Amino acid sequence: SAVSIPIKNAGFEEPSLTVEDYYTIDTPPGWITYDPNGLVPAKRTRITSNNGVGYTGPNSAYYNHKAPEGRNVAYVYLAQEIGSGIAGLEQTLDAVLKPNTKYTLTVDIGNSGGSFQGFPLDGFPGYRVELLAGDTVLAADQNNLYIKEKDFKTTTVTFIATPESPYLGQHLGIRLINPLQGKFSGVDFDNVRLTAEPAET
Amino acid sequence: SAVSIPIKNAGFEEPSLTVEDYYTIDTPPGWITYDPNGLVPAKRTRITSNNGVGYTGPNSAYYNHKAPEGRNVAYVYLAQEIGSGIAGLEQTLDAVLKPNTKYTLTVDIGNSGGSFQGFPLDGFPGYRVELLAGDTVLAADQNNLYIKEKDFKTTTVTFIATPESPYLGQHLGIRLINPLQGKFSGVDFDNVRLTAEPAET
Ligand SMILES: CCCCCCCCO[C@@H]1O[C@H](CO)[C@@H](O)[C@H](O)[C@H]1O
Ligand SMILES: [Ca+2]
Ligand SMILES: [Ca+2]
Ligand SMILES: [Ca+2]
Ligand SMILES: [Ca+2]
Repeated sequence: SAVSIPIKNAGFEEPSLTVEDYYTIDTPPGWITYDPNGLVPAKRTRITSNNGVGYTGPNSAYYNHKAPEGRNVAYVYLAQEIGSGIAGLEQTLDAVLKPNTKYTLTVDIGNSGGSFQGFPLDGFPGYRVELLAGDTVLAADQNNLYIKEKDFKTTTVTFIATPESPYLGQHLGIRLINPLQGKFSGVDFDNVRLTAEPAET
Repeated sequence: SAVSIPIKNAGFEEPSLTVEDYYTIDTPPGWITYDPNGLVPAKRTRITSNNGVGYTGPNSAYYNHKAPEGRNVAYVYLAQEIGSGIAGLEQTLDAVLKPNTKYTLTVDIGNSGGSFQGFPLDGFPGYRVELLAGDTVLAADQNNLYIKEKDFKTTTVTFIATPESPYLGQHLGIRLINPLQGKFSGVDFDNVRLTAEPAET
């Protein structure tokens, strides 16, 4: 039986937002900004490279339906040209890597779309989801899922750790990445879940 | 209406090998060595990092069954310590990325087991399969599949190119990668397949 591994602010429901105050431009609570190529400036604005939380309700400009989970989704927007680097959000968990364990990391990916006040969100930068142990990427999915404009779709990253793994006992981690492989170059995430179950191995 | 895209030496059937002349330490013909971190030496021996083709019959030392396809499989072996880098095999194809098209890249990943003169092949470095256009990785799977010792399993990488794609007209490519995340640090590949079919959106 698959056991849920606790994640901080896993559905980006913090902070609480309203139809009136419907976004932040700050790293979601419980998450760290991942910016290996320095695309996110020290001084952010809503038009600079940024990440944050967006109230995604039933009358969202950007989606046909409300948030897959709760009220809010996370977003990662990059202003730089295609191919300039990758950036996103990451979180180190308290849980550690166990042998003969199958890990299932599920995340909803959002392709924000439509036109709002005459501006198009048509196009998509792609996505990458990574499961880590320590600072090793154990498993990853980059763009295997196609997401239509104004839709959210669920991707799944799986990994089995064997008794011979070099990473046993190292802290699990998660990264949610915008790889900047298209414009418009915003991608959203919601409802991060991670389970562990016994595996034959 | 799924169209097969030609790949050179896609099953690593070249060169032809015999029971007694059963491996190479040279790059499989039609493929190129992918060595971004310089792990493969200019002059290779059996104990250096290397790659090549191996005959894999129905009574192999390393596998429960014969090669997934034909007589041969490719291998990528890295001698350096876990975490030193990645290497493998890559091929640029004649075909180019086209819009409104779903690409499906299928390849068999092998976890060689058994032993070589009391050198156990127990353990596995992981794998990563990448679909490219030009120099960009469009889509990738790293370690989503678990492969038991002495088995092969099929993985797939899927990508849809939209009309907004920045990579249309660029040549497709394939990379089969040993990410050196474990020892024994050899991983095998066979039966590389790429199809293209109309997609909506
Ligand atoms: C003129 C272009 C400036 C950048 C556009 C606004 C960037 C804000 O970011 C957008 O916000 C939404 C949540 O608020 C998310 O759903 C979108 O994916 C995200 O990219
Ligand atoms: Ca949510
Ligand atoms: Ca979009
Ligand atoms: Ca073969
Ligand atoms: Ca092995």
